[PDB]
Amino acid sequence: NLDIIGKRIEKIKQEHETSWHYDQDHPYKTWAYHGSYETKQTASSMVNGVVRLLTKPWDIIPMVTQMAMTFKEKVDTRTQEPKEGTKKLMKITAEWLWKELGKKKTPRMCTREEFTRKVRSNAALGAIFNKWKSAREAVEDSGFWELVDKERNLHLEGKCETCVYNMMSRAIWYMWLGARFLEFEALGFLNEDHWFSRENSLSGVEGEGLHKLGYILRDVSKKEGGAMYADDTAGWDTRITLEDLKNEEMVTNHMEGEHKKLAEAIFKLTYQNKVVRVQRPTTVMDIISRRDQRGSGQVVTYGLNTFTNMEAQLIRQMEGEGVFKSIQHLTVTEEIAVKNWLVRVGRERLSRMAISGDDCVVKPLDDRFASALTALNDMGKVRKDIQQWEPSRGWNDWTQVPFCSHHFHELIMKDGRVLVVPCRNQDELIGRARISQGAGWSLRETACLGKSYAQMWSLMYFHRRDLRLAANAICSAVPSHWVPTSRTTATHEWMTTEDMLTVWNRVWIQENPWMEDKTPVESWEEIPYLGKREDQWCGSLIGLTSRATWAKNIQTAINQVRSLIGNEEYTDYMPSMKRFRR
Ligand SMILES: CC(C)N1CCN(C(=O)c2cccs2)CC1
Ligand SMILES: [Zn+2]
Ligand SMILES: [Zn+2]
Repeated sequence: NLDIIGKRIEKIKQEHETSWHYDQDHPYKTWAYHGSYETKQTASSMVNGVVRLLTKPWDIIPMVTQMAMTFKEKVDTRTQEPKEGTKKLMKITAEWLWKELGKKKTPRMCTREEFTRKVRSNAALGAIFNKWKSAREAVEDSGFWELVDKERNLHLEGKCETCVYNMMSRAIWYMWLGARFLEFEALGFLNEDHWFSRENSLSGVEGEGLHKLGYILRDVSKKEGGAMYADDTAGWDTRITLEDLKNEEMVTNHMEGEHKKLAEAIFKLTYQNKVVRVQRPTTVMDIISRRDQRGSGQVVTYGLNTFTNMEAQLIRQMEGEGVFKSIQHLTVTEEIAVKNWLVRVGRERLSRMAISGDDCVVKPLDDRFASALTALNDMGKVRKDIQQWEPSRGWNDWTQVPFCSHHFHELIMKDGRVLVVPCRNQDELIGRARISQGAGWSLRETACLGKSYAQMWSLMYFHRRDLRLAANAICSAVPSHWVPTSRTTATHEWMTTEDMLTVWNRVWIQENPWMEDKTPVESWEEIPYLGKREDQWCGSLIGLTSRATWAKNIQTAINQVRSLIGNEEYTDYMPSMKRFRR
């Protein structure tokens, strides 16, 4: 408690000495409350006019139009201390998992230089506005780095002054850039050096890409075993226990010198003790604390989520195989059994899973996994939308399994080669492309974001008739040489001015380890679609009058957008499709 957070608390109290008040009508039960002070402020979602003008039939589909309009009772919940047997299973598994992840990797500090280049090419390192305008500016001013230095020497003493969270099934905890640097310095290696790559972690998919995920699920399906299980957790970040945060901190056991102490301080002072400021309309800024739950940068959150999910799913697999009998208490011979299971089959059991942060697919040895619920419930990883003790409903066909908001189709090319393609409800794809984030967008920037969506569709969703047509229309309506843009940056091969057929060939043929025959595709007409009925099942408008008029008259929509943008160099991409090729 207050010895570790007090300094952070004391500092904030004094910047607002003409405001501090210990409110007695504060809503917090599970968060420790400290005080309040005076503020007054709030960013909603704008429509992309380039995409909307070129998707007119969807103007009357509520699933699309409703996406552009507009539970904090979950962050104010408490997770119970796991039983002693559960805690022993987690500590043993965590120790073993960090060793396996560390066998072919070296922990190392990330640098000012690496951090500087990141901010100058835009990731989403959730920072704040205020002393400097953007992150871009703060990074060149050596004053900033003196601020960073002061804090860094404080962390080496085992104390913290400025590492405070700012709140805003989505609650996002922004920190000041300096605190984000110190997090990146100590823990950025997990992401930067690909600790959760499939090659290194066996369960992970970090850096894999939406064109690989389907092939990976199909490889899991080839394993002997039962159904494929894909149970979502109800609010994963809110169910991270102090026991989880301590098993995550054991990565420091693999570190040395300065790095080890710097990483130790992030875990001790910012993760296992937290200070947060929250808006409240009744507008006072509330200063609250708690030890548990997930609040890190979104990128470190991804890696530690993947780690703890890998651990939880190996333990659920142990329970199904009867490796331990009760969570209440692990016997001595049960520890040697768990240890020997990990040594003997640990890597094989990791290869049975695909895990992306809080999202998982598991193909266990058999269906006893379905009713192996005691450790999973006791770790606080309670399944979403099923009763606590009801057995999991698994999937018999890898093509129906949900993963990373997608399902995957097996699609045979006219030449016999096999594509495993990503897919989701087409209303969701069109509805997202029609939305832009933030304000001050020029017409050119709006057009370049439309082009980014269009190129993603050509590359990932070419097999959907409506998206290949709309992608070609958007790429025809935006000047040929204008560069696709985005304000936050799965591998993004569509972010390029290269010809999309050349990128398709590189991604689906040349670089595709599941494709033996490397014969390049010479035209878009070689590249197949889903069956017509499968396309409709996944949300296609083919066979509607609205869609037929849209397709037939597409050049008129293209010309509307070209007239708005003005006299620029445009390419006609519609003759890449059979029906427009005269
Ligand atoms: C059974 C149902 C899915 N329909 C089959 C016939 N049909 C077409 O042939 C096409 C029209 C426009 C492009 S393809 C529309 C869809
Ligand atoms: Zn700090
Ligand atoms: Zn589909």
